[PDB]
Amino acid sequence: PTPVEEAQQKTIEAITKAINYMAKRRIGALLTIERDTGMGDYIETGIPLNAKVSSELLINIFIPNTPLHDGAVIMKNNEIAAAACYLPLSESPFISKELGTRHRAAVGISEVTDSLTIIVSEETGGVSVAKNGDLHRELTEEALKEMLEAE
Amino acid sequence: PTPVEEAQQKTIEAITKAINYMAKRRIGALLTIERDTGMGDYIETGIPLNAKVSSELLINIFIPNTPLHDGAVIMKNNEIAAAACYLPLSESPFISKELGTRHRAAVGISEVTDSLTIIVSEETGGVSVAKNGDLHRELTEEALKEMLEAE
Ligand SMILES: C[C@H](O)c1ccc([N+](=O)[O-])cc1
Ligand SMILES: [Mg+2]
Repeated sequence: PTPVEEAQQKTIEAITKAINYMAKRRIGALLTIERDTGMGDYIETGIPLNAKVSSELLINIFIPNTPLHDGAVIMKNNEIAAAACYLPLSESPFISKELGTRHRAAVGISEVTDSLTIIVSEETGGVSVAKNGDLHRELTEEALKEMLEAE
Repeated sequence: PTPVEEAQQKTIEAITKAINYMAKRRIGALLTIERDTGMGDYIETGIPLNAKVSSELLINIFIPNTPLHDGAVIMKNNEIAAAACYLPLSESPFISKELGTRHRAAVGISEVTDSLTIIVSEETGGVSVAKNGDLHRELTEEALKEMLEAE
């Protein structure tokens, strides 16, 4: 296991712990992981953090009615690059009509990048992932873990 | 002004905007600024961030009942080094008796370092600063600004 691989495992553990905490409490969240398509244009719309990842910071960011909670967190590798970021809204007809702006923003960025976006619904606590224009809903903890390890 | 001078003033504005936000809402806070005495031993007790300063991130860290709100933020080299850090509690018999652990921790670190620590009381929203073993209480925004500019 190289340092790079161990660091990736720590980041996935941090992300999965934060998502699970937020799902249980119905804390809405929108977390985009940059991949090979650069997302600088969207990172620059938010508040710069350039912070080391932790489950604790991810949770603190999304607490309702706080300065950082509204908009997307964008991660670059093992860092939280910015919070409260703008993402474009998808007009796909395959987004469940009951879903709100977080899910439409997630699918939107997924249509113009190869990023992976995780959404927690503030209505149900359900966890979904947007990738390549598709939204995959109602994920188990195990399924989320898988998708991140494969990414 | 020089890039170093403009960066210092931005940081002072970010700090004062956050302190004022938390004073109004009586959100307890503990923010230590490292000076010439290195504080690595204390930084290592918290959650690593190495994040850029913003008023928004400072506010989000100290939201009550969150992972990061318990303990001190330590700033170093114009970044937020870590949150939820341990600081030593003063045994000084000359701290106002109505004050609790946040203020004793601020005075305590100020007895063994040249650091400047800002405290917001969760009981009153009063703002105070610890330096050289003394606590300066009931500060206005202008008074805090002057201390930060003097530092
Ligand atoms: C930022 C500054 O220290 C300060 C801001 C606001 C208050 N107050 O509402 O009383 C006190 C002190
Ligand atoms: Mg299903």
